[PDB]
Amino acid sequence: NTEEELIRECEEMWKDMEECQNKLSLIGTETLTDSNAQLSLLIMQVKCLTAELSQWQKKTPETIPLTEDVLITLGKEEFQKLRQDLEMVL
Amino acid sequence: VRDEPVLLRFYYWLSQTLQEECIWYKVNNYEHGKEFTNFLDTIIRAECFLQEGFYSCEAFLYKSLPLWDGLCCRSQFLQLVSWIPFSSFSEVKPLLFDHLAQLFFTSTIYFKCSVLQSLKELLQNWLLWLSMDIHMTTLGGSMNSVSKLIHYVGWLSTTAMRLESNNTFLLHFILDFYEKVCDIYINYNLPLVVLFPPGIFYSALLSLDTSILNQLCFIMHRYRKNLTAAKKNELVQKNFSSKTYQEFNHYLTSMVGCLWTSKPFGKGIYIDPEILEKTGVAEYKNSLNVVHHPSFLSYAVSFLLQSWYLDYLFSQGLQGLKLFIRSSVH
Amino acid sequence: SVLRPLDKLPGLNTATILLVGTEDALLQQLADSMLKEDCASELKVHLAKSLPLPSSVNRPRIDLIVFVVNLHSKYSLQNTEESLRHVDASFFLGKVCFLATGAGRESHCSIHRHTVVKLAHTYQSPLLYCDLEVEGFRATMAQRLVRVLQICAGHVPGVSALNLLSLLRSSE
Amino acid sequence: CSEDRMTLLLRLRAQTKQQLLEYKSMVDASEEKQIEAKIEDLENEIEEVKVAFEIKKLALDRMRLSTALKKNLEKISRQSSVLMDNMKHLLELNKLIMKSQQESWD
Amino acid sequence: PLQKRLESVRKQSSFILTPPRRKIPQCSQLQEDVDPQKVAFLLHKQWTLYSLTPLYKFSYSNLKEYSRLLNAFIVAEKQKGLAVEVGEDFNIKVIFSTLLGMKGTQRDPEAFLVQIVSKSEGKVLWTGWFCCVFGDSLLETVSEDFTCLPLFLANGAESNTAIIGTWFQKTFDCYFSPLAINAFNLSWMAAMWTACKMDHYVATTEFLWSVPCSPQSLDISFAIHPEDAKALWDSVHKTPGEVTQEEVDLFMDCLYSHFHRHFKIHLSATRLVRVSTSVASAHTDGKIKILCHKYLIGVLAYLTELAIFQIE
Amino acid sequence: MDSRIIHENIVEKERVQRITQETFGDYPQPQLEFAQYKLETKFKSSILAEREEPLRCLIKFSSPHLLEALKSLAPAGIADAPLSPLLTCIPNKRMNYFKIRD
Amino acid sequence: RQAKKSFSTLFLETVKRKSEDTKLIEDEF
Repeated sequence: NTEEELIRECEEMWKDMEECQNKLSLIGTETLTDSNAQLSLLIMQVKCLTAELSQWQKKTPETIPLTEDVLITLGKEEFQKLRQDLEMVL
Repeated sequence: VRDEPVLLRFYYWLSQTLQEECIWYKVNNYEHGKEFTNFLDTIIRAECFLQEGFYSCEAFLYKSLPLWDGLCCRSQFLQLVSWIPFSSFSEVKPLLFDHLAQLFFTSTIYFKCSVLQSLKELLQNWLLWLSMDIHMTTLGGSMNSVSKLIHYVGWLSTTAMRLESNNTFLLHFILDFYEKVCDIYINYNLPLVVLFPPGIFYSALLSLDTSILNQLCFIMHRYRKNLTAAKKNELVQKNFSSKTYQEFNHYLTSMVGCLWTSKPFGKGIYIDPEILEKTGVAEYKNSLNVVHHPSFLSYAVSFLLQSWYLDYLFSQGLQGLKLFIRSSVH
Repeated sequence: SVLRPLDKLPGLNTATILLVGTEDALLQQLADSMLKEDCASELKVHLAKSLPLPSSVNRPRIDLIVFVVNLHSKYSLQNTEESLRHVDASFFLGKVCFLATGAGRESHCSIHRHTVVKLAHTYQSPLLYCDLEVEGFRATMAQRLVRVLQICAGHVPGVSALNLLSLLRSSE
Repeated sequence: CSEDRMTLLLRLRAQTKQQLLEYKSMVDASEEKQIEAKIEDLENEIEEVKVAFEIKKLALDRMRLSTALKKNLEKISRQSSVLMDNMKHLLELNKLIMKSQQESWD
Repeated sequence: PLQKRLESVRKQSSFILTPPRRKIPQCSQLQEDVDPQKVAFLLHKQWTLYSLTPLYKFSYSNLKEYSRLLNAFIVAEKQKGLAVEVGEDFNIKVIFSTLLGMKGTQRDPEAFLVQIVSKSEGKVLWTGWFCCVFGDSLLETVSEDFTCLPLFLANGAESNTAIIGTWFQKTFDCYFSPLAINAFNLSWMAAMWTACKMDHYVATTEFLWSVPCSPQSLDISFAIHPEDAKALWDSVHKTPGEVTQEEVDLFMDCLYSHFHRHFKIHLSATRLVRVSTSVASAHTDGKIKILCHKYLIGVLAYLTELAIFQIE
Repeated sequence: MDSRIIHENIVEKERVQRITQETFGDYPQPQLEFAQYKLETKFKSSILAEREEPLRCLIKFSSPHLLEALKSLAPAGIADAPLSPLLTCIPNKRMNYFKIRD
Repeated sequence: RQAKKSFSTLFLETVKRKSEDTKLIEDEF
């Protein structure tokens, strides 16, 4: 069913994150001082923003088609919350 | 009057009084509590008359804004912001909006709605004072400031929607702002047309709420009227950026395609068609029409218990949809 | 030892915050104010006088660090300047915040707040103001700080700490 | 009771997606006036791509809900359910709100 | 315009720009117009500091009528029952008099004095002092009809101060506010007064600290010989003719370490309350006492810029 | 008590508490109001290294209940864990005014 | 090895829990 697929996806994400964490721990620590903090932080911001921009480009909407009943339940919950929001706005 | 010695006397008295009576600033007095609120109400009621703000209030805001926690005197403090004199946006940004934005992103949803209300009133006041001047910085410089303010609040709105996980209570205020924004050229005769970003448009178009769709239809109709009016006068006065026209055209084509044209797959919603076959939709062209949109589920189910029910929708009171339908087809 | 941002794997629906300062009573009151309310996540608060911390192995990963400075005391300012040299540069990318106390009573102040403004600007981080002795003011700061913590831990989709860097950036 | 696991398990999958993106961005990176402009360009680009991704995801979800809701419309008018009740209340609200909006316009 | 210049001046008061350094005060000969018998009267007295907004339509030509009206008001105020005529001779007397040679530059307005004399010459009961020394910042933003005297000093009972302040506020449309000195400014005063050169050291230099410990209370006093303090200052002073923030920090740090070596107590966690030296002494509540007639103008100028900052 | 909060530096707090209890005893302190010290020691800190004469100082402590304010300094964080013996030796030495030489 | 509890164990736990030198100064002066 859908539950098994979602669980398995969770284990793949966990395994990938464990591997990435293991790989990331081999870098040495860098500490700053009052004289050089600003420029170093600016350079690091440039590098990290450039890194994350491509990661967001790689992202694609994943399907994982769910069953029809869960969609109905989610719609019911959404309508229920919409009711309270509407009374407040009124 | 606009006499100088009286202005200076009032300035000194009011600035000293506000400094001494404030709550979180200059010895942090908490005993006055109600007295300060009453004094602020009197000041607000005095500057609603005279149609402008005092110079002392601006200095008090610029001094005491960094130390404010965002809850002490929310109503009166945020009502003082609306009466800030017109000035270039770049100058007052570090003084006011950098603190307001930092307080904005980390607070509750009611604070966000409050600041959206106050910014809408500020925009209305700035526009009111600008319109009378053209009857009498250059005009090109003046419109740049208001356009930057509109873009700033659009950025605020998009990030706020992302943080709050698409709450409709916030979306009502966000659309309330653009209701005032949409009609600037007709109301105040100032040549300026600014559209809301696609993040707001496609979050309003796909909302479950029906009042959101009604308001969006009304807003689009007002944009089309204003853009039609603006183009006419240019020929006699022969400059609006053309990109506005194509952007509005894309919005309009997507909107009509989703509703009753059965062409949902526009440039904005470019979902990959072969995924839809994997998704399981047999006929997606008519999935988001008036009949089958999840927003109109209530109306469809109600009418099913009772074909040609568009009049039923109009009777239920979808006036903006009626205007948009009548003007678009003809 | 040098504290590291991504040393350990995250826990399930858990967020952790570390408060570093000299006044212990203020830290305890702030922690209580943060924890009193109910939220969707599970919260943990760690209290420390300065960095580096005493060595331990069971410590979960830290998501956000708040440096609280007393404007009525030179000792606290010196302590924070000393503590700032034991955290790696990677940890200042949207995961550090400065909190300043005592600007309400100006007569007691031993530190000109141009100093804390310049320090916060130098280390590319936000600067917050609150008088922690007043309970009404402390209650709202606790909630603001909880929301920032939830953003930093990854519990709001689409917004991360590096994104939070641009939201809170000061023009000058 | 079964739906309880759905809510908790869905929340876990959404959190892990956000947390995994941070490690991947950090590893990739590991491998004054002039600097400041490039940062602003980069963050504008990031916002632009994020908005489009969100729009696509939301549109797909709404289309799925619409088709599934259509396929089971007949069962809904049989009614005798809490969801059917909620719909009757929703019709009452929308009407009042729209009337108030028109009055405010005038 | 003046209103716009005032607005701009206040709004450029931001915390991005660093505060400047200060020149070491230089002994200056008293002006020839200065009256020695009044100056001797002003010294060695304990004053209370206030800040004052500009006075609207104050004239130096007619001080006699001001004195007579204030006399009638004071006399009527004490006996709340019965009426008082203006020109009579009462138990107490009020005199308006003008000080000379007390202005920093040629642009500043002249100082003046107000006294309450118990006739029975008489014996002075209360005195108040209006002055402006080096006030070119405030004078630019204010029109001609006003008079700028940002600093007010009072010596006597507070119940008389309330009456005189009420009369002035009603008559000239001004605002009296107390002036306080915080630990930051007071530690700058200590170093600047130590830097000044003195031929003879009449009194020792002392600092007073307040320890915050919940329900309990504690005060610590620290006295040191003036020559020893001068040597300690000369150890750290390396910028010729100027005092820098780093030098002040080092000068305070030396005392902190000396105290901590003996008593194991962090004097940095405490709050500095009073500083007394050979030229003057000050308190955080806003009290000043001046002992040297050579360095009067420097003290008045420091306090004047402090009061100017408090109203703008 | 609210086990979510984790107190680091707990061992230092317990140690300073133990040291304060040992040094100041457990009896009610006798009530004094003043104490005076006269110092004639050399300055030892580059700074005044060549100077060979003592630095002359006189300091006083005043409190409504002295020896009770002093007891609370170390737990509050204003002093080190053991105070100097000059402060914890008032009643044992029956001394109130002191003189110290190098 | 305090048995790093498996995610599954920790998850169920949380779900279930939603119901609860004294000689150196006497030698210098």
